[PDB]
Amino acid sequence: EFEFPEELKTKLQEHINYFPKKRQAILLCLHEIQNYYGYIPPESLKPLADMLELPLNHVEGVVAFYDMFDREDKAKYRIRVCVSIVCHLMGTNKLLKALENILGIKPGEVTPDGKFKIVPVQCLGACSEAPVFMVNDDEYKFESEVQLNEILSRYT
Amino acid sequence: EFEFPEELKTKLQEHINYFPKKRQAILLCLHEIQNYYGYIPPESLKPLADMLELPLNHVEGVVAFYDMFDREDKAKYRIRVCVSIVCHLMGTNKLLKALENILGIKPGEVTPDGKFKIVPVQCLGACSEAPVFMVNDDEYKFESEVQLNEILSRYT
Amino acid sequence: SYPAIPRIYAETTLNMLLKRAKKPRVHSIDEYLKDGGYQALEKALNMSPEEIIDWVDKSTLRGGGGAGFPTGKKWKFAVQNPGPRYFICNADESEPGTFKDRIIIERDPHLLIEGIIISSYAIGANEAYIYIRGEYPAGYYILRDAIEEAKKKGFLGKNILGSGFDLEIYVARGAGAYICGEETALIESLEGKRGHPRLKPPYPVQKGLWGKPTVVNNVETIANVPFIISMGWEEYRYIGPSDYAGPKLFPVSGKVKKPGVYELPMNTTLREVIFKYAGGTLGNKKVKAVFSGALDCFSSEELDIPMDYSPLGFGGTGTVIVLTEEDDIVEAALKIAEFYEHETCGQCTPCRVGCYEQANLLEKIYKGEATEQDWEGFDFVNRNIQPTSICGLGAVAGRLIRQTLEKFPEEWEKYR
Amino acid sequence: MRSYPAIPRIYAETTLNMLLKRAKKPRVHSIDEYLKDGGYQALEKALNMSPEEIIDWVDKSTLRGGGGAGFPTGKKWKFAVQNPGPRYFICNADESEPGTFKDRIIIERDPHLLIEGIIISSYAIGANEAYIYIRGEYPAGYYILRDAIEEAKKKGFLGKNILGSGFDLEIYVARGAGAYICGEETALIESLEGKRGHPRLKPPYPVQKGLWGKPTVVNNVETIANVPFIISMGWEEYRYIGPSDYAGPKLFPVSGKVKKPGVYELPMNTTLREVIFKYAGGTLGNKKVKAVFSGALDCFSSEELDIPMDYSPLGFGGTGTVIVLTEEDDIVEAALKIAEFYEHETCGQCTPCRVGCYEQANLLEKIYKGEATEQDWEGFDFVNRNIQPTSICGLGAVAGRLIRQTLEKFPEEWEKYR
Ligand SMILES: Cc1cc2nc3c(=O)[nH]c(=O)nc-3n(C[C@H](O)[C@H](O)[C@H](O)COP(=O)(O)O)c2cc1C
Ligand SMILES: Cc1cc2nc3c(=O)[nH]c(=O)nc-3n(C[C@H](O)[C@H](O)[C@H](O)COP(=O)(O)O)c2cc1C
Ligand code: SF4
Ligand code: SF4
Ligand code: FES
Ligand code: FES
Ligand SMILES: [Cl-]
Ligand SMILES: [Cl-]
Ligand SMILES: [Cl-]
Ligand SMILES: [Cl-]
Ligand code: NA
Ligand code: NA
Ligand code: NA
Ligand code: NA
Ligand code: NA
Ligand code: NA
Ligand code: NA
Ligand code: NA
Repeated sequence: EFEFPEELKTKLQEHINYFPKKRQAILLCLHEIQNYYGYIPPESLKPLADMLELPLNHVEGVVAFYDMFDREDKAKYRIRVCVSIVCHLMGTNKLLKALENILGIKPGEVTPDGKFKIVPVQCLGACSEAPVFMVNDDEYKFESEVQLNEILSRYT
Repeated sequence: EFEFPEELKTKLQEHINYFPKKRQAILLCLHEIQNYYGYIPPESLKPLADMLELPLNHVEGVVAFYDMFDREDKAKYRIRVCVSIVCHLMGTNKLLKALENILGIKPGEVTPDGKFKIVPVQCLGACSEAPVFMVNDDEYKFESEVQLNEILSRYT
Repeated sequence: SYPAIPRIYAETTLNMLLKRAKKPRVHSIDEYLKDGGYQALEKALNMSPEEIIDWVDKSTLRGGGGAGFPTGKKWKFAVQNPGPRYFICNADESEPGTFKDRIIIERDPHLLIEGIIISSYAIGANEAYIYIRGEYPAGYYILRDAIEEAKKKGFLGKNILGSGFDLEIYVARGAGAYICGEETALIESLEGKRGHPRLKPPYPVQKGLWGKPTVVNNVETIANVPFIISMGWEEYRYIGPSDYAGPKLFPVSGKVKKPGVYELPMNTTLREVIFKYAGGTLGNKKVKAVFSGALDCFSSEELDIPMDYSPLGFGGTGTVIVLTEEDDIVEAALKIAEFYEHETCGQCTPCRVGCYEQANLLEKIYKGEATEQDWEGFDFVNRNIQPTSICGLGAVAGRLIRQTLEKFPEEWEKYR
Repeated sequence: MRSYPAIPRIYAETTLNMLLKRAKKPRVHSIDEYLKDGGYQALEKALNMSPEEIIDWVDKSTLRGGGGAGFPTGKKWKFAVQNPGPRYFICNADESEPGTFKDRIIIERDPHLLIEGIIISSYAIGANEAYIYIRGEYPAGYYILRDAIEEAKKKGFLGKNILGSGFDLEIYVARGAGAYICGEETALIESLEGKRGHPRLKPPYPVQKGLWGKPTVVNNVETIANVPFIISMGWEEYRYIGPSDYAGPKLFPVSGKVKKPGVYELPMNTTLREVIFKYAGGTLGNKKVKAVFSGALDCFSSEELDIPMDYSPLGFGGTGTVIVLTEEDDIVEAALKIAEFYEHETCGQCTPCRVGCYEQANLLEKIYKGEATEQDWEGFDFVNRNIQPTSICGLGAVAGRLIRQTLEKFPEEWEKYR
């Protein structure tokens, strides 16, 4: 009974046609689904599996394995905060505090409006610019609360 | 008197035999002669005329008319530089400056060793790739002096 | 192995002439066959020459070599005259800005060859020619090789596919003269002479190669013919606006972000060509002028015109050279003058002397060395190249420059 | 994508002007700028050489892998081509080890350098299909690469019969989705096949049996970006750069308590001391260096700064990742962060790795918070020494390594916690 909106389905079909074998497109498809819905809806996996010509079992295992995918919480913007060694050393805790001050949430939590989720992540490969965070695909050095507040104001 | 080497005479004979009438082969023959000698030797025209069954006068006039043919200067490699509107707009002068820097010559000149001649030409029909030049039959977009130097290094 | 070619960008919204040529490499016969190539030929040989002419007429196909003459009408004229008849593909493409034909030649030669065979059959010609400019050496070798491929698969020679139709295609090369793109000078060159235009009429369809009925068509025109047979004239005519139907090629160059060849319908506007398809201008600078090759100058107030052959349309070969706000119009006009100076064949006195003087005097003006008499002379000569001219070169050698004088008076006035 | 996602402007500096010739400027360099610098001329030269010859040149250059193991690149290729085709070429752009951000600046700033290297390398090993596997958390790099590949296609450097050579190549861009283990070459291949990132028992090595069980070369971004230089300059001139046994440029991502954190292109005779004090501007506040973490792999003390940044036994090795801790930084707190990383990234196939990476972090957290029993202390010691047994990939082999080094080199600080 669950069906992909035509515009999503089109994007999924494009990924599936991109590689030599359909199953190679599984991660690109899941990224696309999460982009569209703000999470991976459990009901989406069955029709995706059909499109990839893969068992549902296989798809569920992949979703579970890969940490970027989230089946539990819908959020418009994922604030990925690096909690690895360099960011920790250079001020992850100040970033987390500034986020709590601005948004009222802690790692793992979503704002009441469904707008922002804080996601603690391993090293983002920008360690010279520690402490690092992303907002969806955008990535930034944290400088201060006033600076962070300005950055977050851009996401509506 | 002058006579063509056998291997050239063969090739001229192939052109002359190609079209329904011999005289139609005149331009293919002249291209072949210029390819062989690095120019059109004045002394080549009489024997060519004989093979074409044409008056010498006819052949001389054709050589004079068609701008690709050169009876004055021998050169192993003709650098044809487009000087028409699009190439001019997009950087003919930078190409010419780069050529002078590398080769020490200007349009119309041949290097002392007889290796390169710069020939200014009208639009080469590659205007999207302006500024355009040819080295004999090869054609290129000019990007920069470093790029040009490497291209020219391929012609020994 | 062929000479180096620069990889001209090509883009299509119709996927016809550029279906293969959008990819910058030689597509050989096996690849062309896999795409259904040469089945239009097979279909054509099962039709009467008259029926083919009728379809080409009803398709609305027009010449791609600049004049936009109705192709079917041209062929009809030829076949009213007794044979033998000759078919000529004009691959001389030497107008500034114009590089549309070479990408068909170099990347999809079989599309052109298939069109030549069908067209030759339609007009009862058993001998066809490609006249390719001398400065297209790779295209020459590519065509020679493709013709051999076609012969080996039985699409050329005697009794093609059991039809009783015989055809040989001969490839001739030019040797540096723009005027050899003029269809009568082309014929003169094919006859082994200098490229001197002949007085028209007679048109080639009456008296052409060796004085016999001859159809000359442009590369782009001929490349449409397999599509018309394949699709039928009704579906062809459904491409673009009903009155100027079918694909057209647009070579775009100068101050655009994506210079290249665009396959588009003829209801596209000039503004769309530049901004929608060619990525807009370099540095997002304002468009100052478009040169339609060396023929016309459109100002930035004329961008909303259709790329069709209507009276207010762009027309021509669809050649779009873009100048922006910092580009000196007088400098650009000088380049156009220099082209005509270098290309007049000299047969006609006002053309011979006019093309020379226009460039000579404009150079003086540009360099700030012109007397008052030089200025007045330039104006006079520009207006007096055309008288007694027997071909289009003399008729248009002053046209673009005159348009710049009318549309950009302030910039010219500064050269005082 | 005229507009790409926001990227921090990582500082980059070079003494060699090769890999960072363009990437020293923090912006995308598109194909026109690349061509102006003579880009793709190495490709042209390569296509006029035999594949065998290219392999020989890359061998003689002494190029080693920049993905951590420093394996001789030409030798890797030779191993692949002794096996029947078809063959596959994979660019590893998974870059996810803490401290490591060298590869991204090539991807994001000079993508054509990487593409050109992929094409040459693919031609060398006879691969007509190549992949870039880029971590999911590099979305900008992904879009930049997709766009650069299209540019290369437009200019005829990709597709069929590239520049008349008869060589065909397509490059496919795949994205990771959050697993460090997908940087391990066999897990990377599993991921490319649409599965979970589970390393495979080796041997066979990818060069024998890789993607779809065919000979596959996996090489790191940095490694590949060297290849155009080797062809352009020739192997002999390339080998003249830096010390003759560890020749050519290397990238050094430097972070932590230095004044100028960023990526440095330097020869491999540079010392660690020089990286920190000569190039990266010394320490924040001019505080004393306490330790350098080589990513999550090794811990060097302040008594070990005079080592060369090469792949010798006493050299720095690895990926050249330099994380600087100074005198006030708590080594145990730092060790905990490293333990947490391995806890989060074990794929769980191997039992000592699965339980050991978990317990090492669980117990170290108790120690750090002052909540560890005597048994927790002894357990932590035991677990740290017993992550490796039965492991089938490098992660299990090294998950205890750095931490053990801190226990050996900084006993006084650990004793404070006990
Ligand atoms: C000076 C001059 C140059 C020309 N150059 C070309 C050319 O390069 N190619 C071309 O096909 N037609 C050119 N033409 C137009 C031809 O004379 C002729 O109209 C055309 O080849 C007919 O084919 P079409 O009806 O398919 O356009 C030129 C005309 C003139 C006056
Ligand atoms: C756990 C683990 C993670 C790895 N991560 C990476 C990585 O992100 N990038 C990389 O190129 N190699 C990584 N490697 C090393 C690769 O397995 C492999 O040696 C390398 O990609 C080969 O290319 P090279 O010879 O050019 O270094 C990793 C290895 C292990 C054991
Ligand atoms: S108008 Fe000009 S180009 Fe045409 S025939 Fe006369 S002199 Fe020659
Ligand atoms: S050693 Fe660890 S990461 Fe590697 S395969 Fe085994 S469980 Fe997975
Ligand atoms: S430790 Fe945070 S980006 Fe690397
Ligand atoms: S103006 Fe130079 S190629 Fe056309
Ligand atoms: Cl199922
Ligand atoms: Cl005589
Ligand atoms: Cl039929
Ligand atoms: Cl803490
Ligand atoms: Na071409
Ligand atoms: Na010509
Ligand atoms: Na002339
Ligand atoms: Na890594
Ligand atoms: Na970057
Ligand atoms: Na493939
Ligand atoms: Na990953
Ligand atoms: Na290997």
